[PDB]
Amino acid sequence: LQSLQTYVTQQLIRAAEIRASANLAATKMSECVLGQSKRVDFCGKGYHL
Amino acid sequence: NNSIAIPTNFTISVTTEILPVSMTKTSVDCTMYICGDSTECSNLLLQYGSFCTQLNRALTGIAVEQDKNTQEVFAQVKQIYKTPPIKDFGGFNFSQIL
Amino acid sequence: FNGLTVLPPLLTDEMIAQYTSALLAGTITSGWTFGAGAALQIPFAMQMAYRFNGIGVTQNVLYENQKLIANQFNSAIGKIQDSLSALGKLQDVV
Amino acid sequence: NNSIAIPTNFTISVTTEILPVSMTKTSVDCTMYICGDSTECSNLLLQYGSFCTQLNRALTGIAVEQDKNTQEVFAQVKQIYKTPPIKDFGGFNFSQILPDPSKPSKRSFIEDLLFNKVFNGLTVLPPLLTDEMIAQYTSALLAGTITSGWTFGAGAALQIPFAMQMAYRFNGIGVTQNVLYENQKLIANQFNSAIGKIQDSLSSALGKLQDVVNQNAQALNTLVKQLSSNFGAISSVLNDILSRLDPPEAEVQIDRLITGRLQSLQTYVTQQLIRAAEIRASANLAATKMSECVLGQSKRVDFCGKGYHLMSFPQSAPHGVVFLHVTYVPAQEKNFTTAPAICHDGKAHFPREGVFVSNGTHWFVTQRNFYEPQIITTDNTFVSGNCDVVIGIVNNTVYDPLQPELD
Amino acid sequence: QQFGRDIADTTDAVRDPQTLEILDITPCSFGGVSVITPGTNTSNQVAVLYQDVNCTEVNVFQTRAGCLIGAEHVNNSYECDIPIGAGICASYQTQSIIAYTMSLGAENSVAYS
Ligand SMILES: *[C@@H]1O[C@H](CO)[C@@H](O[C@@H]2O[C@H](CO)[C@@H](O)[C@H](O)[C@H]2NC(C)=O)[C@H](O)[C@H]1NC(C)=O
Ligand SMILES: *[C@@H]1O[C@H](CO)[C@@H](O[C@@H]2O[C@H](CO)[C@@H](O)[C@H](O)[C@H]2NC(C)=O)[C@H](O)[C@H]1NC(C)=O
Ligand SMILES: *[C@@H]1O[C@H](CO)[C@@H](O[C@@H]2O[C@H](CO)[C@@H](O)[C@H](O)[C@H]2NC(C)=O)[C@H](O)[C@H]1NC(C)=O
Ligand SMILES: *[C@@H]1O[C@H](CO)[C@@H](O[C@@H]2O[C@H](CO)[C@@H](O)[C@H](O)[C@H]2NC(C)=O)[C@H](O)[C@H]1NC(C)=O
Ligand SMILES: *[C@@H]1O[C@H](CO)[C@@H](O[C@@H]2O[C@H](CO)[C@@H](O)[C@H](O)[C@H]2NC(C)=O)[C@H](O)[C@H]1NC(C)=O
Ligand SMILES: *[C@@H]1O[C@H](CO)[C@@H](O[C@@H]2O[C@H](CO)[C@@H](O)[C@H](O)[C@H]2NC(C)=O)[C@H](O)[C@H]1NC(C)=O
Ligand SMILES: *[C@@H]1O[C@H](CO)[C@@H](O[C@@H]2O[C@H](CO)[C@@H](O)[C@H](O)[C@H]2NC(C)=O)[C@H](O)[C@H]1NC(C)=O
Ligand SMILES: *[C@@H]1O[C@H](CO)[C@@H](O)[C@H](O)[C@H]1NC(C)=O
Ligand SMILES: *[C@@H]1O[C@H](CO)[C@@H](O)[C@H](O)[C@H]1NC(C)=O
Ligand SMILES: *[C@@H]1O[C@H](CO)[C@@H](O)[C@H](O)[C@H]1NC(C)=O
Ligand SMILES: *[C@@H]1O[C@H](CO)[C@@H](O)[C@H](O)[C@H]1NC(C)=O
Repeated sequence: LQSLQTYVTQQLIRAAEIRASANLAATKMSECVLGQSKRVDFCGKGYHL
Repeated sequence: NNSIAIPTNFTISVTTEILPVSMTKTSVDCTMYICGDSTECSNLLLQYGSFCTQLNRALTGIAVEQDKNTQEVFAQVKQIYKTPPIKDFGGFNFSQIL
Repeated sequence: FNGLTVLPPLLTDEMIAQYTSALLAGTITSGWTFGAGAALQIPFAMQMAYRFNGIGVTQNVLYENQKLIANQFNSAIGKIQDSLSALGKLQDVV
Repeated sequence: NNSIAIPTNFTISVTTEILPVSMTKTSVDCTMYICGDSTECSNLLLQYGSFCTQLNRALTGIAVEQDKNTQEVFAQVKQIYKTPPIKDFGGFNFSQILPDPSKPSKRSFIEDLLFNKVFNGLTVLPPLLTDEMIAQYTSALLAGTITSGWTFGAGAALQIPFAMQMAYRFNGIGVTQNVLYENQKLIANQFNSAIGKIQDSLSSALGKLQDVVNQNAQALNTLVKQLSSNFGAISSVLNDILSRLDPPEAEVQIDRLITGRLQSLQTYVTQQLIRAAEIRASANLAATKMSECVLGQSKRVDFCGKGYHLMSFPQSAPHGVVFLHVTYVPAQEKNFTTAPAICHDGKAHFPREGVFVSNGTHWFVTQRNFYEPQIITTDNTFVSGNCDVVIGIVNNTVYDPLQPELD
Repeated sequence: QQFGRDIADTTDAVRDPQTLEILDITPCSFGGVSVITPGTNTSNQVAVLYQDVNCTEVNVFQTRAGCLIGAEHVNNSYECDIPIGAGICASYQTQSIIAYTMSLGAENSVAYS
């Protein structure tokens, strides 16, 4: 039971990080692909096309 | 205090950025893992309350948000647009990503 | 395994690729208008003129360096395959 | 190669976004939970060191974080602004969202709908800011954004007529002021219609906020219900074991209950820590959205709603915010023929701010987002080079204003 | 029906066997005890509140957070110093501990026309 509980806790902690990454990716898809971003270094290095 | 430098040319550069969006949706049955389908072990385990229900619920929530991540990243278009057969794009050649 | 199962993802790789294709086609054809409403077509050269105007460069630069810019873009796209033919951030997850 | 689509009309659409900002503050007591008025259990519990200062510390940290979330999201305005008694906003009607002092807690219609739409060692600490204070924060934010525009976020509030503010916003999107001023009544009418339609849709949904409440409640119920579990002992109750067995022999049987309850409490605290991390991320997003969509416009696409952002209004919810994003959605497009440049007298011309279009015979210059044909003159056009390098050049005439009037 | 219990199987209502009358069950007040200190560097005059305890069963002030003893409620309003709850918080202003409702800020009526 303790082994299973440890596994589930690390799974929750990893899922939080993956959700942060997915939220960033959705932001990038909205802002760099559906438009042109003035934010520097957000959509690559140099002025974004 | 009176020097400026103006570029006279430019370069078009392409870079790659890689981001994860989802994991594998793995589920574990607490009763079968803890006891391995023996009746007396199951009877002794069910004295422990609802640990197994809690673990199952946590894993289910993980899987549901795993689906939600992909859905929110990729479903940002209503229609399904199509490229016209003619590829007149002013000289730009998108044949490697289309 | 011992009571362990892995569920299939709701969206097949096929439909994810289809979303990516739809986004690519919308960007190439309609510019950025398709994210704010209906897709409105525009020739690609004029859309690049808009985008040069967006970074503080007059649009004539594109129209008089179109051939050079297209060649640079094609070469830079070609270099990506070589740089790929890396993904450690994805492999670490699995 | 030579076809463009340009909108001729537009629609103002208001869309809502709900976003959790906090969760209920709770505390537990080890002595009352594990033992519950039993000296022998308390004597045995100290054998485990300080496993019960840490749980209280973790829960206290969660509670203080919960207060800071609301403080950051809402208390972003230094003063409390008031709307004037007389409300002439150029035809716009904010009576649905503006707070009214005729009911309870000075709430608004939509806030009222939005609020209607949703023991043994345990305590639920009250939140620091009551609903009335959050209500007057939101009312101050609306009053500031209605009277001053975005100037009250950058310093002292500077009053400006509402129509002129909306013209500023249109200019920010990329549409000239005359588009606002020539059809102000239509814009006000469809804004009012949309803000009534959101009311209707809400009257008949708010699941993101309910999920947090449900999940916290079920976690607490599991924690309570875990008290009646035997954990491999004689019985669940601590009296039925002390009052029926020899304490030297019932000492071993107490330890099972202590260990089980300690595990249950630890699991509860760990889940609460993870959930608090998630709720804090959501609150940070809400604070950013407030500062960027309410205290100004946003050029970021799909950040303050679908479409071209104009302005936003916050509304207090039971444990969150509700943003009413109003956006400019172009519609009724028709397709013309374009050209990158105009060659006149062997000289290349480019549009100063628009694009060259043609209805078949004549050529015009229109702005990119709204159809407004103009005669191609030297005032809205600049010259660079000669018409032999640009591909797609067409031929026509460019009008110089001085020549016709001089002679 | 002898006795009644709600959710969490808490026996909350019983009928006496003599009169056949139905009654209520309510646990007597339990809660925490928290001190409100202005810091030993400044003074030693502390205050105490008892969370969600009616203080008829404990100079004295009653709040939604509990009953606070040792500080005098002032009907003035200041900026928050030591948070307590329910919009009420305490400070150390002249010489003694005072408790008041929070001030959100100054009022402005912007000259809109
Ligand atoms: C600006 O840079 C481009 C390349 O980035 C230069 O184009 C090269 O010019 C040389 C000599 O004229 C040729 O040998 C190369 O083949 C050209 N490269 C490409 C990709 O066409 C260009 O000369 C530079 N200067 C100006 C004024 O454009
Ligand atoms: C876009 O690029 C691709 C590859 O870089 C071009 O495909 C090549 O086309 C030539 C003929 O022009 C063939 O001889 C090659 O075998 C093709 N290579 C492939 C398919 O890998 C393609 O022609 C380019 N697009 C245009 C319009 O020229
Ligand atoms: C732009 O759209 C608005 C409404 O979306 C049009 O106004 C409508 O006009 C018709 C006929 O004149 C009326 O029956 C409707 O009641 C109007 N609607 C509203 C909301 O006022 C307007 O005519 C359109 N403009 C153009 C140029 O087509
Ligand atoms: C602004 O809108 C509100 C509600 O949409 C208007 O108040 C209602 O208007 C209707 C239609 O005339 C009346 O039947 C109701 O009695 C009004 N009061 C309510 C619903 O409480 C309000 O009149 C509008 N503002 C102006 C200046 O007309
Ligand atoms: C954009 O303008 C073009 C210009 O003709 C339109 O193209 C034709 O439109 C008719 C009208 O229904 C269709 O029947 C044809 O199939 C279209 N294509 C041709 C003739 O090749 C196009 O429909 C316009 N699109 C919009 C959305 O207005
Ligand atoms: C394209 O638009 C122009 C706008 O000037 C049209 O030119 C005028 O159209 C009106 C409409 O009846 C005529 O009365 C004028 O005599 C036209 N010329 C001028 C100088 O005003 C033109 O007809 C339109 N073309 C099409 C195919 O609709
Ligand atoms: C735009 O105008 C120029 C100037 O008239 C055109 O160039 C002429 O083209 C004709 C047709 O071949 C020749 O007979 C003339 O000798 C050319 N003159 C010059 C000065 O170049 C040009 O063809 C026109 N472009 C279009 C697309 O009509
Ligand atoms: C676009 O395609 C048409 C199709 O014949 C062609 O006539 C035209 O020249 C092309 N545009 C450019 C800029 O070459
Ligand atoms: C601490 O005490 C010193 C000496 O009385 C005083 O000057 C200082 O202001 C105090 N710090 C506080 C009250 O934060
Ligand atoms: C507290 O007790 C008093 C006296 O028993 C009673 O009048 C009052 O309603 C109770 N509750 C509050 C909030 O004062
Ligand atoms: C404060 O003023 C209000 C005014 O209505 C009054 O009701 C209240 O009793 C006063 N309290 C004190 C402590 O002066």
